[PDB]
Amino acid sequence: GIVEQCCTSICSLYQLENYCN
Amino acid sequence: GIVEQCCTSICSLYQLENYCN
Amino acid sequence: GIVEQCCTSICSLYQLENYCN
Amino acid sequence: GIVEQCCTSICSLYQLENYCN
Amino acid sequence: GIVEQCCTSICSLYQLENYCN
Amino acid sequence: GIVEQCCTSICSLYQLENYCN
Amino acid sequence: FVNQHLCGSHLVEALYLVCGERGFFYTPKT
Amino acid sequence: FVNQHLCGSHLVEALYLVCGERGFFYTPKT
Amino acid sequence: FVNQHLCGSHLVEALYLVCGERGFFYTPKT
Amino acid sequence: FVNQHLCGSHLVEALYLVCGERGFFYTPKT
Amino acid sequence: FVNQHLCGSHLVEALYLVCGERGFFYTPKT
Amino acid sequence: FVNQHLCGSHLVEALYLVCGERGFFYTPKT
Ligand SMILES: [Zn+2]
Ligand SMILES: [Zn+2]
Repeated sequence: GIVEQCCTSICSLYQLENYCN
Repeated sequence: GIVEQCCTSICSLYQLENYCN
Repeated sequence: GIVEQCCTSICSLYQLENYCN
Repeated sequence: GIVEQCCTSICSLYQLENYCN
Repeated sequence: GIVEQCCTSICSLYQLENYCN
Repeated sequence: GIVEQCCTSICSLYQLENYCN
Repeated sequence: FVNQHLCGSHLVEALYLVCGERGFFYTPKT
Repeated sequence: FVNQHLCGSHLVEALYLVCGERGFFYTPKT
Repeated sequence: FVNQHLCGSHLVEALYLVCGERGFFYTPKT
Repeated sequence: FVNQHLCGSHLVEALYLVCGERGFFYTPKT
Repeated sequence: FVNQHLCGSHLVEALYLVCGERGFFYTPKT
Repeated sequence: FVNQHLCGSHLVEALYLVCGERGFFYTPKT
């Protein structure tokens, strides 16, 4: 999920957009 | 909605809880 | 103190109210 | 009080220091 | 400048990027 | 740099002023 | 608990604390 | 559900949220 | 350049910044 | 240091930084 | 990405996220 | 009293507080 991608691993702001509605 | 109410008026933590998954 | 209860250990928002005046 | 002054006017970090324990 | 524009109007993340080192 | 002084090690608010313009 | 006046990112911070591991949805009017 | 850890500035943000007008004390040495 | 870790309240602050009006969901259990 | 305009939770953040391990009291007018 | 309305420390938070390890300069008008 | 660690967004929040109008630079690679 987002925690594994962005907190445990790292993610770009572009990847963060995957969680927008 | 809740986003607007909390900012233009006030809101409770119990009202916020309704937005939890 | 609060650090041991809520940072080192974990606490609920109800327990946090213990530190209100 | 300090909470109101900092928001309605301005306040210094030295004024804030008076609220440290 | 960017500090004022973002606050009095709106600004984009792309405009902000110009302030990165 | 600032990260080594203030995050990895520790620094005072006076030392933080070293990074002001 | 007390009532709160929350705008912008402060509302997001409050949802984060209230919901914890449950997570939440942030849905402003468009 | 189970609770998370609240440390440092995040802990006082949470005290501000829960206490608001009542005020609060943050005394880590206690 | 390489990315940093975004956790907890910092992660939802970042979702608020990137998504804004579109809204978002923060579902850590997913 | 410079003077600052601090409302809401921003004041709490400033107290946290200024006081450090000493901690502080947050006491708004009621 | 969406446009954002950022005042005070919120602008600093946004720069931090956008720039990452590159860092940034914060330069308000005087 | 002894100081705490200030990292990431917390470090730039502290730079904003201490520097304000003077502005500042956050250059982690330095
Ligand atoms: Zn704010
Ligand atoms: Zn943090």
